[PDB]
Amino acid sequence: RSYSSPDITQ
Amino acid sequence: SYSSPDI
Amino acid sequence: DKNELVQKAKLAEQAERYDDMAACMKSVTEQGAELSNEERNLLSVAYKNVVGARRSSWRVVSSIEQKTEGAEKKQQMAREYREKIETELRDICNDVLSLLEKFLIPNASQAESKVFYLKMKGDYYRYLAEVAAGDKKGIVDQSQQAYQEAFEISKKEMQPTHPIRLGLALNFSVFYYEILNSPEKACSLAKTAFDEAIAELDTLSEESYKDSTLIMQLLRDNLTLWTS
Amino acid sequence: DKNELVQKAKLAEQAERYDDMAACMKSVTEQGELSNEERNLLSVAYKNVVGARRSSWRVVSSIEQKTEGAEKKQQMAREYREKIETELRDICNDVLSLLEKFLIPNASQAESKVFYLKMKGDYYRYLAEVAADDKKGIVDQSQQAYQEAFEISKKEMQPTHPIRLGLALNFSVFYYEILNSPEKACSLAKTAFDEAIAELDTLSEESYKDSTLIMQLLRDNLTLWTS
Repeated sequence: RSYSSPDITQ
Repeated sequence: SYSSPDI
Repeated sequence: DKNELVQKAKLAEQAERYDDMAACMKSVTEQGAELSNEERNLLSVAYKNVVGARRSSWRVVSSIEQKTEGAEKKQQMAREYREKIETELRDICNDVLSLLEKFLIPNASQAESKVFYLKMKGDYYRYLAEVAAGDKKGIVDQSQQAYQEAFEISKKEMQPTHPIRLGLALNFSVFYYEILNSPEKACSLAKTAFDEAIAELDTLSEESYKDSTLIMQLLRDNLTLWTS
Repeated sequence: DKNELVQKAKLAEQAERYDDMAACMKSVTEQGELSNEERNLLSVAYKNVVGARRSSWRVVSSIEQKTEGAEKKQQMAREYREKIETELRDICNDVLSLLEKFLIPNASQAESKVFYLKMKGDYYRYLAEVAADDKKGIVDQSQQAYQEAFEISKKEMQPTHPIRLGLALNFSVFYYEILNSPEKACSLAKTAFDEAIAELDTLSEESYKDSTLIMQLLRDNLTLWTS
């Protein structure tokens, strides 16, 4: 599939 | 330690 | 107590027990106070992993269901199993979308979190759209309108390199590509967001937001994927 | 209906829903002998089910032991560790009951007897990883199951057989990690590796890959343990 945002805040 | 995977 | 519930979410996160983590953060959200950025992150991580597991299982089993035309018993089993996973998936999404509508969007007191939650609303309606089949039209239009509102706010309120603005553009392009089968629009949105960020970065002598590097990589790589 | 539960276990496997898969293969077992295929389904399912809990347990146990100057947090870590540990023990107990009630008694061929007795050693070893008055009995059960499997495998399987190699691997881990007996662990691993070396020349490409994957793990532990 497409890549979607892993919504990661480091 | 490594142990066995499946086969 | 909220701090107990938040501490438990952090334990669950380390243990990769995301169903536990999500239950804790649902409970915190339902207390009705605006979430801290820490709590917002915990909520988002937990449910992204809870729903992601079901979405991945759904795709595999739906593919098998398609592949088994002519195998009467196997296809019925695959169908029933796909329906069971899909029921979990719809229940997770509806839980998240209820939290967003009852608590998270209304209590958002700064633009950043407003965009974050409207994006999340776009995301979880998109996940419903991945499995819906008429019913689907309304689900698609809820996703698009949530994304569109977030997008407009992010253009007025956030720099091009802001990771929430970039992650919104990424997911909104995926919505156009995968849900609306509108690959030209998807590529336009993704490329414009990447280009605006690069332009900003080319005017800066300091590093920008560290989370945006990852999102820009995925924007670029979707464009490559979508143009084979 | 066994064939329906098996086909469902296979869907669950593809879906990476290992709790579902394990429930299916448990029900298949509570019929009464498993194919080569059904045996690997049961094994794969429970290995992943218990594996998730072992991983969580290690992380939370580490938080529990490291936390200082935060008594409520430490207590929360202890209680969460205990909850995970209860799941883990319940999984091991279920597997060990299937082995005792159905799988080991009905195993007609040496291949399946070694497979199931190794499995018995494994799930008692997983109990021993967490056991702080029951530990001695758990360890004795693990050792005895491994030894029973070891003796059958030495008589009835080629040294390159992946199950014989995997048994030697896990039994060496038992000696190193559970019995704190690094000399016995190294001996078991080195001899199994060297017995297999002798005969790799005879194997097909696929069987060669099968055997050498486990041999690599043996060498990797030997390297770790002797540094």
